[PDB]
Amino acid sequence: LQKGDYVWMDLKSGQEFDVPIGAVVKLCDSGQIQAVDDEDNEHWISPQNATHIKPMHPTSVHGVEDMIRLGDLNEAGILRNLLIRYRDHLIYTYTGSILVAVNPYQLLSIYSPEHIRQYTNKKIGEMPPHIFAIADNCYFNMKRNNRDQCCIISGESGAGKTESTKLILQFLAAISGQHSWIEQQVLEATPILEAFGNAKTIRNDNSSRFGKYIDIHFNKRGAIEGAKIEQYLLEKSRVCRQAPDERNYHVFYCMLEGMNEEEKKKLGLGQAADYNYLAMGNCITCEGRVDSQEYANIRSAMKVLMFTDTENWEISKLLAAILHMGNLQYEARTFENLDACEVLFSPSLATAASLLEVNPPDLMSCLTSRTLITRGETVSTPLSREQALDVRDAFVKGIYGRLFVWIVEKINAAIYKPPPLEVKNSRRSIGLLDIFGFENFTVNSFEQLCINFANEHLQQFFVRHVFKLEQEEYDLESIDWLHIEFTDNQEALDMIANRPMNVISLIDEESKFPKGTDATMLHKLNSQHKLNANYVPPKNSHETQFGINHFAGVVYYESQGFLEKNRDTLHGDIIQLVHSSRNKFIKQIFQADVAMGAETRKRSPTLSSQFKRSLELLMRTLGACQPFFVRCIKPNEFKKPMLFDRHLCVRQLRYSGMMETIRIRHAGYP
Amino acid sequence: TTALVCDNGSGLVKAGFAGDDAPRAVFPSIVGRPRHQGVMVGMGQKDSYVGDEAQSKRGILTLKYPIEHGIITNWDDMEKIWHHTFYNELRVAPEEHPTLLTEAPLNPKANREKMTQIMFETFNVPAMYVAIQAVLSLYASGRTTGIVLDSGDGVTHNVPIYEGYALPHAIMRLDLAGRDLTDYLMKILTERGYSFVTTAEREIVRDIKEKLCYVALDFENEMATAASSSSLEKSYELPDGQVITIGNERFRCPETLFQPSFIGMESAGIHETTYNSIMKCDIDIRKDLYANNVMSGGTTMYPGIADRMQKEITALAPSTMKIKIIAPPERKYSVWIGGSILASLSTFQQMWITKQEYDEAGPSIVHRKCF
Amino acid sequence: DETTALVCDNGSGLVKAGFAGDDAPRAVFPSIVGRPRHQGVMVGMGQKDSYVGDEAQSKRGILTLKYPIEHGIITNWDDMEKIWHHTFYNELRVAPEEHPTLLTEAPLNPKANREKMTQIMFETFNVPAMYVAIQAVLSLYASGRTTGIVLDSGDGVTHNVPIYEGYALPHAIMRLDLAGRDLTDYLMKILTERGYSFVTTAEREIVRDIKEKLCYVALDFENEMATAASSSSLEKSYELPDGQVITIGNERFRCPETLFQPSFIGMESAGIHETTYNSIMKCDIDIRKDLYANNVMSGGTTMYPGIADRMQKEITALAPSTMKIKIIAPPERKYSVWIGGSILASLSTFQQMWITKQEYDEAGPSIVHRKCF
Amino acid sequence: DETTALVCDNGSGLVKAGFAGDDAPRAVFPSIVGRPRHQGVMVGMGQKDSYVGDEAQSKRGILTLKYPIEHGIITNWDDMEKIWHHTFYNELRVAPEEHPTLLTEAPLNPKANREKMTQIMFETFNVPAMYVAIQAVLSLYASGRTTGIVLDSGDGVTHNVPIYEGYALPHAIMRLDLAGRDLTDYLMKILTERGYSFVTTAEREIVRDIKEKLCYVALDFENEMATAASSSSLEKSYELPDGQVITIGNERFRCPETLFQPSFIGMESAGIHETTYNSIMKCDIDIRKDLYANNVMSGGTTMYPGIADRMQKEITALAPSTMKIKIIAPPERKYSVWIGGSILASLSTFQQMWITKQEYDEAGPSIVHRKCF
Ligand SMILES: Nc1ncnc2c1ncn2[C@@H]1O[C@H](COP(=O)(O)OP(=O)(O)O)[C@@H](O)[C@H]1O
Ligand SMILES: Nc1ncnc2c1ncn2[C@@H]1O[C@H](COP(=O)(O)OP(=O)(O)O)[C@@H](O)[C@H]1O
Ligand SMILES: Nc1ncnc2c1ncn2[C@@H]1O[C@H](COP(=O)(O)OP(=O)(O)O)[C@@H](O)[C@H]1O
Ligand SMILES: Nc1ncnc2c1ncn2[C@@H]1O[C@H](COP(=O)(O)OP(=O)(O)O)[C@@H](O)[C@H]1O
Ligand SMILES: [Mg+2]
Ligand SMILES: [Mg+2]
Ligand SMILES: [Mg+2]
Ligand SMILES: [Mg+2]
Repeated sequence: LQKGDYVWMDLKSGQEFDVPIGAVVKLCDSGQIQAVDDEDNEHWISPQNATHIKPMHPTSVHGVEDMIRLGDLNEAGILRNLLIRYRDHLIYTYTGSILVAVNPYQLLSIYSPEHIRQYTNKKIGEMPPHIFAIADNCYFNMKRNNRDQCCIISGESGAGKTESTKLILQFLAAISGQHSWIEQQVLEATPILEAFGNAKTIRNDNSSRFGKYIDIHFNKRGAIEGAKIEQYLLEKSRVCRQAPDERNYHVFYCMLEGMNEEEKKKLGLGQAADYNYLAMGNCITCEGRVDSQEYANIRSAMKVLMFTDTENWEISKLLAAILHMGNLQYEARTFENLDACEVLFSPSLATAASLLEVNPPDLMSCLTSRTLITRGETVSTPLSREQALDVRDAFVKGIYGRLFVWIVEKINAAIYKPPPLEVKNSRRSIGLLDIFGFENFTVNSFEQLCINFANEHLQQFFVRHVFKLEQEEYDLESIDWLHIEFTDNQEALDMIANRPMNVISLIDEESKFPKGTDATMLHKLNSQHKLNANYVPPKNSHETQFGINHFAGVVYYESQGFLEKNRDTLHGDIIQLVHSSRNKFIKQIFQADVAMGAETRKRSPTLSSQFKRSLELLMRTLGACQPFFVRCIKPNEFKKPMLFDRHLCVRQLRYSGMMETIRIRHAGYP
Repeated sequence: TTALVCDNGSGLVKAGFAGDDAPRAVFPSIVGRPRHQGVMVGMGQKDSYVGDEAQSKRGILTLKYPIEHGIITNWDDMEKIWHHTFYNELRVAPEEHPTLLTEAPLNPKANREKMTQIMFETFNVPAMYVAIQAVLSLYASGRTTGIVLDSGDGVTHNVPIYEGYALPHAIMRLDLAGRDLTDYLMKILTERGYSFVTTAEREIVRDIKEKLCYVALDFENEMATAASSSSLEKSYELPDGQVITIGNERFRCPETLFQPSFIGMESAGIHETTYNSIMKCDIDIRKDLYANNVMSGGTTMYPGIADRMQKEITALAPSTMKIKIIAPPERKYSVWIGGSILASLSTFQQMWITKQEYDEAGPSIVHRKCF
Repeated sequence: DETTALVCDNGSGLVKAGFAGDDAPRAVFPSIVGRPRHQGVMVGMGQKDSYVGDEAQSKRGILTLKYPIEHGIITNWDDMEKIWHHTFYNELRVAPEEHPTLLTEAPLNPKANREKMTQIMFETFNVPAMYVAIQAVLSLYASGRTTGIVLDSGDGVTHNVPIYEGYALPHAIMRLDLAGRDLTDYLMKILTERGYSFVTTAEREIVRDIKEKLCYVALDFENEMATAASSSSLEKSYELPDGQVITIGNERFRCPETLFQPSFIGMESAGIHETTYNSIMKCDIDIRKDLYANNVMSGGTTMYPGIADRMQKEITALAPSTMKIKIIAPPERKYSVWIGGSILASLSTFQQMWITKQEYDEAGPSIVHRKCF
Repeated sequence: DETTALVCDNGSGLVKAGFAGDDAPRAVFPSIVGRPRHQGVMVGMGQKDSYVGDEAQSKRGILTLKYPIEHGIITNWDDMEKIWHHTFYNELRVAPEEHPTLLTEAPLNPKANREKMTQIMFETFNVPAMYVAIQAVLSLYASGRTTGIVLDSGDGVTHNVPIYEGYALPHAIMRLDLAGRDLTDYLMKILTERGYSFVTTAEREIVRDIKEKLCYVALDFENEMATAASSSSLEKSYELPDGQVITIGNERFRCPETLFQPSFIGMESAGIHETTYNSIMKCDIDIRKDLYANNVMSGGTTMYPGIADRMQKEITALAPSTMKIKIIAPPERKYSVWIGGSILASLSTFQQMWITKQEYDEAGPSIVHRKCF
């Protein structure tokens, strides 16, 4: 017991994300720590509640770059270490092999050509933490062991993931002698790809809805021979359905306003409130941006990437056709003791046919009918109202997905510079992956489940890499570690997608099962997974939420919304209509499909099936390359140069999975 | 390994892969053998022809159906048909793909056991399963409640189902089917002077039936109209070039479905059979059964059959009740569609009869597992 | 602090539940548990092995319905747990471990019933507190009186309890086992005369519905015989679920008549009127006038048209002419037991009469005998 | 003076007729009416539009056989008239106008059946007198007892009637619709598992003969099935009327088992043993000891080789271990109802209970309700 000490003072505040603050000791009477908790707070601590006071370790007292060697290996210590460094303009920190970057919301000067050469050929720990250091060691280890490397950037939306990708590429640009025009193209590619791949969410105005991978290929004893952009895990349910206080991808809004009125007249476009695909979110204008300015940025960036004015007009019409099909209205019909549809007449229907350059009778029949096309006959079957909405939305999502692939292909064509592969040593790639992070919103839906499922694979990949470099490596040189436990956590993944009777297939099964509803899907999940500890069944029959114990924690998903988003039904008639279309662009993007002939369309890979296969392809790519992990944290929600919100940060620390590194320290030799 | 759905019907074989819209291969279930003398030395000689080539060489062959009334009569020919389906049509190795088969509700147990044994030993499938056709018809119709009238080439049967619970005591079976309709048409064509005897001519008569026969709402009024006018008469051209004109036969041939006394059977009509099956079920169930008269099978494709069924069932049922005859336009392949859906379900993946279970229990495992 | 109590009037046929203070019960549903009796053929269909309450009367044609309570005695102690679980979690949407619960019971029942109810409440649902009360007493609370003899008739039991100024006379308590379920069975038996045949438990519900919608109590049984035999004016029609139309005549008032003439179903006991008169006579001579002036009727079986008039006629015939016979039949007498239970549970004076968890933990299941009644 | 009465036990499948005072029925023939269903080509052949009784079986191959009685209730009142005319004239050789007639009926039949029988007898055949009795009472009369519970089982209905010292307990009477006709229809459905297909109403009689000649009741059903699934000792051969030989195994004892397990044909009711136990336990406590030892079995469906041992085992397992269970199965129980009817009609004290022509003329067809039972 002394005075002026640093002591971990533990408030009993009821907030979920609360950890000890600690404060310097003041005066002498009772506890009397105060003298700012860390900002300005006062605590007249009594002797009775002096148990809230724990003396603080000197390593925790002064900020340490390597959190692994921190004295108090707890969330409070790790949260605090970020805080002194952030108040001192230090926005980088290590956790053994993981960089932690805090978005400054300000243009700091830590980045310079001097900083490039200063950090060049410097191992981790030789210098203060920097995004350059991860890039340098990734480049150095690359040629040192002749193995492809990968960098994984993930975090909360708006935490600086995209910027860190630019800076890593900037460092790898300078480590090469030539200026490498490729990077300028890669930066030019960003406005286009962000336009078609990002949308506004309740949390951030610009949120990534897919995984971005930049495969910058490196020539032998050189750099930036070529670069390939590959997209994964593209959310396609948003194109047709938008959550409240959220809006569709920025392209439709940036396109719809800020275009010449005569161009709109040819497309038939009006305002934005008319289209249900853009107005059901009930937030058209996003404060903090003037999308018309973005339209100039989008078009100018396209012009740099060899996008002729013809191509943009082809693109604009397809997006125009998407909106008009969105406003189509279906009415129920009974036919002859069956289910039939009737598309109400509207100018959108005629405009959609003109934009697609298809016969209006052909469009009507394709939207409201299906043909078996068995051997020897055709047989046409009417569709129900719910099925008609499905094929319309599936067609809309199909066009946007293929259009997105074409844009990536067009951008890739101008930057790839196909490396000469006649030599066995093709090239030593350094992948840069910009991936979403774990979110736990107030209302979690089908989109969040697939998003949370993806981080389960990434966390497992992260845990294995950390475990390998944990006592499995640094003990292995000297100290025994076989007694030390290194169990993995695959039980959550097995329940979700890696075991028979997994969660995803039960969603897929209930989608096609007769008289299938969300309530029936929940009963299937409860019946199969009630005994599993990872599954938290609803307490009542009326409750419509099921809980899954992810690595971050128990996350509750709303049953309603499923079986509607996870239905991408493309009949053969859809592809037949595209093939007969006069427009060459619509046929070009459906090129693989217009070579039809398969009745396997009953499969019609649903959004769950497509997401899994995309994730498996993604994991194989990361599996082949040695990984480097970077975590980005946004300190505060209202963009401010210097404001560190504790509750916001510690939530990101818990959901990041970084705490697993600390846990295995305690199991080993802390 | 995609599952195989093989609907071995009495008349046609519908085969394909699970998770597809329509059957991949649909060929007749016949095995033809030469019935003449081969005079040209060096010509390709085949002992048997199965399916489409058997129909193509119909002139010089004798056609036989391995399956009659749902029971596999000739197992050698049935094995030939299975081999043709597996290798020539689907071009798939049976040993790497689970196979799903269909069967009439009240077939003898020996048929099912022999099918299981043939699949596990002759073709060595990894697993197999036998399912009732009416359940698959409901699966294709996308309902969990209703009474199914499945009429094919061999048998006609009704199966009432409510919320997935079948009532076995109310299941009914009838042997009147398209084969009997074709034979009756062959018999009644002789009144006009046309004589068909050979199996090839029986196939021709089947074609004539499928092209010209229809169901009349009022049989007596249709007979009067046919007797009083030539409007109902239609012409059909035989392969050799001769043309035949038929009148009242067009609606007399399908009428035997409603009046089995024409072919000398004492059984009740299909409408009365459906009404009895509904009445055998519980009183609470009858309304949902009346509103969901699902129809399946090729024999239910005659024009006006849905209207006639609705009229008869409305006459039999109480007035307050609502009679709905659901006849999807693709009801010929509804059994196969339902089989594909069933095989695609993840819940069904635990109910396959694996090879180890067969090796341990024997062919009797199929009764314990399937239905 | 503001922990609302729960009132669960779990009868033989219907379960009435709610919160102490409300005007009407929140959840009313039949006390049945159904199990599938057919073969499940569609793979992937929702497989439930039990249906409780209203869910068991929608899928009624593929289930066997079994009442866990008969004649006010719980015979199946797992179906009753199922029903209580449904009532607490799926109907009231409340946690049983944070609400004191009030239960109701017939006057003369085996002590094992109360002991097992105590044990289940305190060991399975872990209620903070419990109380078991007589339904006939709660009927008086609902009627807003402190004096009178109450005639409670559900579908398990019919009992009479005379009370004067809050004092009950136990020696004058009568209990009969003729009730609505026996009425339904007798109607189902006598319907076979006209040709209609109902055998299954599902058809028992249809018979009960016919009884509730068409049966009435005839003031003069012989004259009503004469009118029914001489004319068809008394005949009514009812449509079965499949669309068939049935017509019933004298059965409409033959079925309820067994209340006054129990010899129809083969019982030697006297009618409800004679039972009430004997219960009144067993009491003290001074109390008899006030008991005559206040006859409270409760329960679903007392909802037949004309039952109050015939009860008054019979009791007037039995009783002395000077005494004034008044039959009190409130319009909401079907829920009077629950209303009285709510009123009792919402009293400050009652809050020290709960059986708490500590007393059960120290005394065992026998604490209810010395605490409740 | 010496006018012998007529006893006509018109069952659902067989008609047993004769005279009062005889030992056995004089005319036992199936109760069917046959009509041609084919085309008559030979001009000159005598054409009959109806065949009744044994001639309908002789001409079985070209006729449609229709039972006018189903589940004890007469449905075709012209076919029934034809059968009664044949019984009176072509089988008994007696004019019905000069002989009192005694008829039998199920205990719980519709009240219109009895009235229609009364009207037909009194206006078509002009019988001088008539009476309608209950078959279980006549079974007791034939068995020569006054105390016992009768399990009658023809092929229409199965009913239990307990009687003690000449007093019947109507509230304990149980009726159940599962008998020889349902057993035949179930055998006709389980015979298709081996390849045999009988669908014709003329082929129904072949299945009936197979059931009567090769079916027994197993003491332990599961052990019997295990034995039948391990050897060929239970298989038997039967020759069809055209020379084909059919072999049946476990179908021999799987067909009669549905009497003890009605769920085989999709019925929710309980077995005959449980029905008898419930009927016994629905009686007074003093009667049960004398009813447990007087289980009289009647009807043709109780002729299976081994039913009296299975029933005794089941009732012994259901009853307390201090009562003596005795099943009385007389060797002639197929005609017990008729023998008891003859004995009752031969009684001198019975002659005052005939429904005379004058009484019917005075009181209409409704006299039978108050004159019988
Ligand atoms: N290291 C950094 N230095 C300066 N500004 C940054 C840095 N990281 C992020 N920002 C700011 O954050 C904003 C959005 O960050 P961004 O990386 O686009 O978010 P996201 O990771 O969701 O794509 C940018 O406008 C940028 O100015
Ligand atoms: N358009 C049609 N009209 C009437 N009958 C038809 C028609 N098409 C097919 N059929 C009948 O359907 C029968 C076979 O149909 P299908 O159900 O495929 O047979 P199976 O049930 O044996 O598989 C044939 O015998 C044929 O007579
Ligand atoms: N309108 C009515 N007329 C006649 N009887 C009724 C009526 N409503 C309900 N009943 C009978 O009341 C019985 C149960 O009612 P109730 O007393 O509310 O339940 P409990 O017996 O659990 O107290 C039912 O069996 C029903 O037959
Ligand atoms: N030996 C037997 N074994 C089994 N069943 C028999 C035997 N003899 C007769 N039956 C059955 O008894 C039924 C009719 O017998 P019976 O009691 O005379 O009927 P009912 O009482 O209706 O006249 C027939 O349907 C027959 O199946
Ligand atoms: Mg971004
Ligand atoms: Mg078929
Ligand atoms: Mg009550
Ligand atoms: Mg009899």
